[PDB]
Amino acid sequence: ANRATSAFLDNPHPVGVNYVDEGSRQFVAVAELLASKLIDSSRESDESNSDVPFVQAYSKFADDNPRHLRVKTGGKMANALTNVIRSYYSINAPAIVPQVEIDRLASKATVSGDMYNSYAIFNSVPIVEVLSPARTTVSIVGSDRADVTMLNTGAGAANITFNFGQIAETVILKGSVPFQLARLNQPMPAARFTYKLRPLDGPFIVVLPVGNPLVISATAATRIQVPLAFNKALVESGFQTAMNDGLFDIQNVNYYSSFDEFIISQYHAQDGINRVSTCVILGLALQAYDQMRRALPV
Amino acid sequence: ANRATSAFLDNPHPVGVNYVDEGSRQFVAVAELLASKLIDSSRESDESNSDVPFVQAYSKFADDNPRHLRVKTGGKMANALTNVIRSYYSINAPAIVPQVEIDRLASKATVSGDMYNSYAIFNSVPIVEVLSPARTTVSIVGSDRADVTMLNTGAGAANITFNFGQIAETVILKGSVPFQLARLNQPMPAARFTYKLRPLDGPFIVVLPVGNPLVISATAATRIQVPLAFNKALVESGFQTAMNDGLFDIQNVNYYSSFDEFIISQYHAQDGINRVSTCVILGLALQAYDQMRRALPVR
Amino acid sequence: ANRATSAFLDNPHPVGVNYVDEGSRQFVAVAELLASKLIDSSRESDESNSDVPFVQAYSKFADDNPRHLRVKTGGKMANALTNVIRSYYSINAPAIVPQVEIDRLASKATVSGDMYNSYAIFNSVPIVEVLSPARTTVSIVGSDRADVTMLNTGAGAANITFNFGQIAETVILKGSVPFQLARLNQPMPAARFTYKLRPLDGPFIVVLPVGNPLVISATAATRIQVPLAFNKALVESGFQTAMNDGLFDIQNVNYYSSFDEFIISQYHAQDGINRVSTCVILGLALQAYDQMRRALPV
Amino acid sequence: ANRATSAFLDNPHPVGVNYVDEGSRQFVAVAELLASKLIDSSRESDESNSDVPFVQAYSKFADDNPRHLRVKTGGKMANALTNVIRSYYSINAPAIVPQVEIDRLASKATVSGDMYNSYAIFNSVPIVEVLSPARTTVSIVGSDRADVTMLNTGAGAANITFNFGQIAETVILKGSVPFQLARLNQPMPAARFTYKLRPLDGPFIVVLPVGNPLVISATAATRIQVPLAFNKALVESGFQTAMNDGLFDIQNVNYYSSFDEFIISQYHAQDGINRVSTCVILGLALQAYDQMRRALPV
Amino acid sequence: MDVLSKGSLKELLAHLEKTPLEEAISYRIGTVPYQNVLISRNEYYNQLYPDTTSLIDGVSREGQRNVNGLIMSIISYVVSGSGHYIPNIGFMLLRRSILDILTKHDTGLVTNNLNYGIIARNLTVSKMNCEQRKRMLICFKLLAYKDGNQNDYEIYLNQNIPLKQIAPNFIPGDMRTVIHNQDQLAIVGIPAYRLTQSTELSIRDDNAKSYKLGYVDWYNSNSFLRERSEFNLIRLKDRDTKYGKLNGW
Amino acid sequence: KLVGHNYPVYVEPVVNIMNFISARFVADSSYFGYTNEIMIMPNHINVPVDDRFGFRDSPFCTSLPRTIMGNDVRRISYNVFSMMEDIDDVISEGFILYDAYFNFSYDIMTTDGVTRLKEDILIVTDTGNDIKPIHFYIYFENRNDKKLRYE
Amino acid sequence: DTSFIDTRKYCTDGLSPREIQKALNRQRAYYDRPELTISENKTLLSQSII
Repeated sequence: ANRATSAFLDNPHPVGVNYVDEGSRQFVAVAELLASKLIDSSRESDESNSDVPFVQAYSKFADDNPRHLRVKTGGKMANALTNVIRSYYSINAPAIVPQVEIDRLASKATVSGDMYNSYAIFNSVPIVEVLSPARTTVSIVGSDRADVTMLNTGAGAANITFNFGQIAETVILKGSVPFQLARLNQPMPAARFTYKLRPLDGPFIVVLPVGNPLVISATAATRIQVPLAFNKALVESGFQTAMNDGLFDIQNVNYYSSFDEFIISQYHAQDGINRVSTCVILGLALQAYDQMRRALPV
Repeated sequence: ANRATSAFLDNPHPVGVNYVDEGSRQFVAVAELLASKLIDSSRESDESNSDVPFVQAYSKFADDNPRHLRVKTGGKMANALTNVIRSYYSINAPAIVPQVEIDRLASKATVSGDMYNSYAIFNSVPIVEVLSPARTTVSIVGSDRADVTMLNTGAGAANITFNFGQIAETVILKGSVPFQLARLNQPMPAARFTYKLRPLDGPFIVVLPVGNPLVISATAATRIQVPLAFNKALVESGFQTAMNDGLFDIQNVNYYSSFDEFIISQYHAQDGINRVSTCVILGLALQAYDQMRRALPVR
Repeated sequence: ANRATSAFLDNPHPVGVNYVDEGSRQFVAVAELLASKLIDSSRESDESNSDVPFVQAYSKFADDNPRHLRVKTGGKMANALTNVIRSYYSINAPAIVPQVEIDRLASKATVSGDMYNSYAIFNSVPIVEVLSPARTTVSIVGSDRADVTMLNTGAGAANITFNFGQIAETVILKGSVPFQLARLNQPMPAARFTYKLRPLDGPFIVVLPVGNPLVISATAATRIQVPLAFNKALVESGFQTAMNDGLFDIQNVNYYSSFDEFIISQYHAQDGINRVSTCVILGLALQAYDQMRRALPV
Repeated sequence: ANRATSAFLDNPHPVGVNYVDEGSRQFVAVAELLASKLIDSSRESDESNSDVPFVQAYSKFADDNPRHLRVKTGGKMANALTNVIRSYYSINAPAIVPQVEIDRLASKATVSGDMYNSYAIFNSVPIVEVLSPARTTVSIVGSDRADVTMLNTGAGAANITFNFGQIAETVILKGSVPFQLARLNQPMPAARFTYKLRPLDGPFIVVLPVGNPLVISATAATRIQVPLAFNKALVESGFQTAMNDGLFDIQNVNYYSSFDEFIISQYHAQDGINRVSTCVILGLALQAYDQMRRALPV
Repeated sequence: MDVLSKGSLKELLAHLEKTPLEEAISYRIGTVPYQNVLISRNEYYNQLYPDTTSLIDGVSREGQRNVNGLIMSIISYVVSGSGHYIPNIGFMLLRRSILDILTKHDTGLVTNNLNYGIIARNLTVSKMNCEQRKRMLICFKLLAYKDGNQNDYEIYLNQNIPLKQIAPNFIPGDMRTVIHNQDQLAIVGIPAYRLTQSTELSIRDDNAKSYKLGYVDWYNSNSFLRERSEFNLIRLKDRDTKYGKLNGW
Repeated sequence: KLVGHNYPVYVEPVVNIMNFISARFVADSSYFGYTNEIMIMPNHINVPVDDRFGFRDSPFCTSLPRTIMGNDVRRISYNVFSMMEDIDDVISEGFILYDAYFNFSYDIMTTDGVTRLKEDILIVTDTGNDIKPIHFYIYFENRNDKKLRYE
Repeated sequence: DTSFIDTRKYCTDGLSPREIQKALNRQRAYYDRPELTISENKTLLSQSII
């Protein structure tokens, strides 16, 4: 037989185990709140023809008064935020910022570090295993939308097994031409364009006619608990900036195109439940990093 | 040896050279600020029993009081914004708005004309060229996510060169099956699924085994300086509206599926540093156009 | 017979003809004076423990008060100085800065744009031509200290002619081993290490014996009239800064290692006197640019 | 294949790791500021008939009053400045100065700036490797102006590979005779005298004809972030004084001719971005050492 | 001197309507252009300063006896203060205004075949300044709309980007555009800086400085019109009124 | 004209004298009664102090330490300190106030006694926190005095 | 304002921000909520500007 596996699900690296206590979560929540204040102060200062709103907002963030002949980089909070991002990504990171500094920075605002107030929908499509018989070719392309192209060069019809994992909630399959799909040991229905499947039901079997290649378009939605202040638009921008600025350039780690791929890949690992908690905290840390870097480019 | 290129990177048309001074930059920022206030005023008046907030907002924007039995176009500011958008897109578009009118409108609100306050990340992946031997075939499909399908019909393994340019900062390569990729004059590593590349490192060589086709998915991130008020969702929506409204209908101009493709194409051409500055101002103008037209729709 | 020439003396490109009049010359003098006050305002700020001296200096230079949310650029004078420098280098560069803007900026401080009230020494050694007979190799390396390597593979002694132009005031030649040099139609003296000569005297004949190579080092001094505010160290740094920033990036022009080579190469053109005046004004503009950009990096 | 590299680029020794924090950086700035006031006061005292400015300047610098019998050592500030210069050069240096003494001396004055406020241009040319075929010979000599002499004695034209690294901004190449240069795997242009290149463009190939040797002169410019009080003339002279006074005689260290060569060599190494930060601090310390010693020779 | 003092599109166009064509031409033979010459500049050098004669200097030069030469002389007068030597044109053409020659078909001159590339090349445009280029582009625009060559004018501007950036924005048939225009077209005026009585090396700069110092003398002379003091003495025809507009516009 | 004046070459001596005194005022602030940094600590933390003068519980340090008992000392600017809310918990450990000019006065009493401040260190308003005027009642020390040690 | 960082102008026209602060201040007292903070007070009292 043959096996095809989604590219982004291959060997997720272990995440960090530091800065996960209640104090560190408050620090990440505090940083996100004060980073948002920096963006708004810059707008308000621009509309008021004065610099006082930005100076006061930067003083809370950096614990230092701005000066005309000094470089503004965010101060101590910017350094600690950068270091905790490095620690979260890999277990081989040094994790240098001390605990006393974390508590000092976490006391600036009174925000509860609750990471399970709300939820978010992630659109990565998990294809753990596609099993095909001999003399058939199957290729998987895409992460947000998975395009599975199968060609049957055999004499008769072929049976292909799809395994979508047991984590995603709903998967919707659309084919170029109508095709047949059914569960294990179930009757095959008439050919249809669209199928809605629950991955917990079991492996699904598709029938490949010998005539022409068939392409199946897969879209999936998964629910992950996140804090209320989670914004996927800000998180995705923060992920790219952190990768560009070399916060993930530690040896023996995997690189992902987006944050949705990152969180889904570690969700499917053996200890995925414990990994997702750390990944969510990194998402809020990445959200704070994006706003702070946009208000204070370097 | 055959060459393969991205569709959106070809023949970038020249962009406008007018309305790029400090006074003109203030007008676009003022228009964006006043357009946003118009949206919030309409929502506030709809939720209340009085039309006073919308009357004040529209009067400031249009310089005339709103009237029943009238189309509520937007006034002189709407006309100036529409014609300014035309000028930025193409160098063949006329510049008809007087500078005195632009200066008058820029005095309605107080904002800086800073177009370099902050940065934004654009996701279009530039594949400048793919060089393949004679036996193989390569097809490049996609703009936001570029899929390159690679087929080796020859007797032995082939070497194909990927050139992503020098503008993009990071490029992530993900393959359907594990493959090998390394720089020029470097040893090939073990076959692995994903690669992270800095496009400045140089052309990249990928070994193509004989057999089933290999598809590589590429995603790239690029940083372009933008004003702090920049909002990507609003810019992209405004880009489609202007194209639908015919503001981009002019002779000898290329067309793009999104604003991401437009700005990256101009960045990769000669004088790209000079062209992106005008494109950013057009982006902020499109942000104002979306807010202003959604608040006051016209036929 | 082969001939050799200095690399930097080949094909000087035409220089700009705009921004040479009295008002534009006074704009460059004002820009230099005000940019100098910008640098000294930093030391005043250190002593005064406050940014007020810097704010005063920048307000006069830019007509606008400094902001904390904006990167300090210099405003109109910075834009005017940058564009004016571009026009000086090449005749193909546009003259974008209006006259009215130049007059307004020239009225900020009281100066006289006299560029002929002092002099400077320029050390680029001009070797217009070196004529050698057959079976003789001549290589010219260097621009500030030119080393000429001479090898005679022939049977007898060879006569090699030097032409140092008609512009340089003095040239001092120091050989690896004592050698003989004399003017045309003059007898040769005893072998000496060092010769001091005036290029205006005429072409010089040097006797090359057969054997080991003879290397001659040439150092020259030229006097060019410059304004009293001229400073060679600041001008040289400004030349490198402008080249890095791309102010000289324009089609159909030549590129020089230093301002010393640029001005001497232009002086040795077909009509080099016409271009010396413009080159000196470019020097003062570059001196203003180096001070302005070091205080306000961008 | 033959490989030739610049001498000063070979094996940069590790740089010291102490006295690089915010407090220690403030001490170097204060020492530079106080030393500048010392040399300026010494000149005024010599010009005038009374010694008041020197007495006050030395009292502030040395925390004691000058005496006609005792020698002017410079006080504890001179002692601390000497020892930190030793520590900055190599990691094998003792670095036994207490940090409390550094903070005490840093409180004498206050500085309105940092070590990243401005920039400086460094003229050393990095030639990482020059690759040549079997028959050609290449020799690289020079640091301020590299001179590459290549000779071809084979059957036909050869290709020489030039690697200028990725750090330098612009490199200007001049040749004794016109030559062809192009980027890797690109068509060659017609022969010219001078080329302007961006080292990040890639390795450059030079066509070497058979016959008389070709000498290429290279000049490069690099930009490094420095404090606004940086002065290359004072730093370079301070570098020579430190070497003569034997502040750099440590085992297993490399010796450089100029501070320009030292900073470029450290920059062109793994983790060179972190090394230039300490080299800039050392450069400013050498500026204080120069001014202090010229006012108080021992 | 009077033409070079106009600072707005309104004043410049009004002056061209009043003045006749004979002011644009000169009756002094002068010399020929594009000639390498050695001139004497003793305040700076002892030797002779090299330079090149052009059509943009303020000195009269011999010109070609064709329509191309006539247009070059008109633009030279506008951007330099003096014209060329084209005699025996005819009294019918010499009586008409400069504006009428540029934008009216009734004069009888045929200018359709004129090419803007060589005219800009001959009237050396790489040696002009920003104010000089703007005035030349005004003349090109007026001519283009006279013969219906607006499309050719646009293509020429699109080829040369710097010219497009500084090109004045006005429609030759509409007076509202002239009023709204706020370009600065003055080559001489009262200087904010310190203007001294010293020579300049180039022929163009020396002649331009002579016009500048001449305007200061004329500004302070009795021929200047001080509006704040004697506005009631001007006739009603030539008094400044907002209703006033160019004929046919 | 006032701010754009250029100093003449023959500056009158009075201008130099005033420039000298002004420079010494900014540079050597301790001679005139003001400083730039102060430290506020509880009484159960013992910090090394300048013991040359023999004062009892001397409020004078040779330099304000960056570490005490091997622990880094918090540094807060006056601006952040003004807007701080949990000032009672912060003062439970030490902190250093800077970015402001602090005026102090002191009387050296010949007799022995308990060194103390005239008024309380902190004041809180709804607008922000502030430091009350600093006045020292410095007394000389006799180590064997048990009553003053207890007090 | 007395703060050295604040160089803004506080308008004395319109309904005084102090009156709104007192009204908000009393509302929190009823709900047994913490009083308005110094940073929250400064933002409210600086709403009226010229």
